[PDB]
Amino acid sequence: RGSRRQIQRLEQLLALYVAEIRRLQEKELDLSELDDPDSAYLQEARLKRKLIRLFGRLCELKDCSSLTGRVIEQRIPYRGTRYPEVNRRIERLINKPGPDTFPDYGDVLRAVEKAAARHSLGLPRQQLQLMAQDAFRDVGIRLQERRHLDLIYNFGCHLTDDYRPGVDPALSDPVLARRLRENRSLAMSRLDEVISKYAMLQDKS
Amino acid sequence: KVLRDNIQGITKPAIRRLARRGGVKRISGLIYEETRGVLKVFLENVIRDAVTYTEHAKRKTVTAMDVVYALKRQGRTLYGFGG
Amino acid sequence: KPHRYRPGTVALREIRRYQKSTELLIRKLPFQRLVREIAQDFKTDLRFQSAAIAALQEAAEAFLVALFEDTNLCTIHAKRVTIFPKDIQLARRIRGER
Repeated sequence: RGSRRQIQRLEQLLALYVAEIRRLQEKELDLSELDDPDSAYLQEARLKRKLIRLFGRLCELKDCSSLTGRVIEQRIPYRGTRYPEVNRRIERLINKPGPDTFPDYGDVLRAVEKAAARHSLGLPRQQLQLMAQDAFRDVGIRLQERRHLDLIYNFGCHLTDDYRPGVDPALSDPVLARRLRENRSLAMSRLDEVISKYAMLQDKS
Repeated sequence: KVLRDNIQGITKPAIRRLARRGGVKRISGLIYEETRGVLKVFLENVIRDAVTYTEHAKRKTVTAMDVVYALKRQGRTLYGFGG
Repeated sequence: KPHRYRPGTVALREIRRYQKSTELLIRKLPFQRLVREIAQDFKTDLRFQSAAIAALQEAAEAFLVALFEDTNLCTIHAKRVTIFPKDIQLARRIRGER
């Protein structure tokens, strides 16, 4: 157990960092400020890093883990094949900690072949390939879902915490809604256009 | 024949890392330029809507709330947020 | 299970958001400058809440990553290949938006 007095001091400091982050979040940056390495956005980012380091040290002091309760922390189970060796290996593959855990098909197939060879399951190559494709598909869905949820449950700040979609001004203002509709048609075209641009470039090369 | 484009902007390492975060281990040369382009277009789309909201409020400052309202109109990325 | 630290002075939800902001892959100065590059074309007098730049970066990185996830998911080959623009486009037409 950590020193009570020191925990208290560090927690007061933590609250102070939070107050300053909220202050910086509400700063209005003009165009020249957006060109500035010392802008409030960068000040705020650095303060967030400072804060996360202090949180880590407080976790040291209370002998707790570093877990914050993120959605991406929650384990995704996979029972998908008829061979539990393969299933375990796939659960392993998809449950690595961190924002970067997203296997490609090769990773999945390697896990399948590895569990096969390791446990001498005698599975031939096309059965292996089919198992890997089915598995990859399954885990793809689950990983994308976990990230989406991690995003939408963790988004924004106190300024957006009262957002609800029924309050969209556009719902009560047909002129505004019309302009937004026009914008949306433009947005979709622009995105298609940039995608096509780089495809065309790939071809012409 | 081969040539290096100049860039003041998003460097290759971050792009390779976003790709990797998507599960894509290896990307072509054109993917860097494409990623910069697509990023610019997405940001334009969002900001166009956000500024429509800002002007409707008669402000000069784009708020986070303007950005949320705009983002919800960009499709799947923020879908479900706030309810 | 693990042991979870829950600070008295700050909610965990806040902490989660700060952590996520440290997970962003695009250098933040180049990002804010890209926003400035775009905003310049709209109005000379525009300003942004810092929090609005944060929302923009978080959403934009998620948008790009999802483009790659879709591409990855549509790419099935025995030998790993290099991902090209046509792959992005085809994946988008298959599982992507509009």
